[PDB]
Amino acid sequence: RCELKLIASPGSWRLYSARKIDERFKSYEQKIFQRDRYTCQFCGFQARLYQDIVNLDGDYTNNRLSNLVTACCFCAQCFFVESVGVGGYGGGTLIYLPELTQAELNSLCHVLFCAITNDTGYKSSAQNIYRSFKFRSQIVEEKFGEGTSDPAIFGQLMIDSGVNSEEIREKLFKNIRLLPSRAKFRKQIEKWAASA
Amino acid sequence: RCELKLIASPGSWRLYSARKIDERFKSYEQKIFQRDRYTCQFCGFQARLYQDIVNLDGDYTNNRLSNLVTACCFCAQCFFVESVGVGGYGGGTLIYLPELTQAELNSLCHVLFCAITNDTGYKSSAQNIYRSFKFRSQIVEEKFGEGTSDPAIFGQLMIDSGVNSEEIREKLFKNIRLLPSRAKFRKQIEKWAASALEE
Ligand SMILES: [Zn+2]
Ligand SMILES: [Zn+2]
Repeated sequence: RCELKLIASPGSWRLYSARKIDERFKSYEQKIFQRDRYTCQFCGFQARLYQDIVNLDGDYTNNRLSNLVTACCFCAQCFFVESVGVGGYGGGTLIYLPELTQAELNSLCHVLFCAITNDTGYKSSAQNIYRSFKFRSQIVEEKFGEGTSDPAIFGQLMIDSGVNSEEIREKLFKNIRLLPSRAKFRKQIEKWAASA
Repeated sequence: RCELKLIASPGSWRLYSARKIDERFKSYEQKIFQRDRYTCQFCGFQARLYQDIVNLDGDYTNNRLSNLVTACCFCAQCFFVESVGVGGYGGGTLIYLPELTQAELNSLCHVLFCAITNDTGYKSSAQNIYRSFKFRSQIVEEKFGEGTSDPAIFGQLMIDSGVNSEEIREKLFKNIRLLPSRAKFRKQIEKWAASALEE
């Protein structure tokens, strides 16, 4: 699969949003789901519903097929951390978890949530993990500032303190992951349980 | 819940095993299961099959019901690290995990093996994450000598060194977790993944 990184681009979500509503694109997006078999190119989540498309280069003015790839809503919100929670888009909380990368985290969240709605006895051991990962939101606060566990604030943090190198910006924010909220995605989860 | 902690007791397994094969224990063995609702008191795993009963305080000359708690076999083998692999009991490999407790790693392994047994489209994700933890085994051997990722060797080594107290225990076991091997538990894993369907 491809690579995942927390990105806080300034005015890029405007283009990602304006493109998704632009009906010239609603024919391109039907191609992009099929060329990738409706599978997220980051964690592998495969579902016929509620899939998004993100640019790998970050520039949403270029639209060549080699750039647009499929991504679930858990991974799509990683390209716009500054907007996760703005006007209803996305939902989650930043946590400190070195043991898992971002892709392994999201693909694990799909298994947990699916094993929570489809209560199979494993709903117990699943909630005792999701809340356990949600507990790391305090550690992110004792390391960057009050309320910086909210992705809307942290997005403006890494935007204010401008760091251009994808190397220092990496070592600084190392071991910080975006844990997608179970509540803000209740509709996608339950509809994925049926469509199976 | 309670507090899960890796323990290298001197010979409590020879007592823990000798009790499990006793008829006087099997009588009220059901009461502890009925009390804790067939749920592990360390990682919250619920199942009506292949559950263990351990003593909290590590002493097996005390058997009051207020001490015997229900523990899944993942957490149960953490009270006998020196026996993991001895006599065919349990299985696993010690790894150096930074910020993740044992009770969280155990409950995490349940979810991964349920995605390996019932390959509903998450087997690659479940295997790749499990192999990410089975790699931290070398970090342990780089801090205690060769072959110390094996819990039967690492366990007996620290028994041969005089580790008797409790606060020394927490120091030498700090940020060390016992990752149960999926191969050594396939029988109980499939039994769980099958009897854990919807309705
Ligand atoms: Zn994804
Ligand atoms: Zn347990």
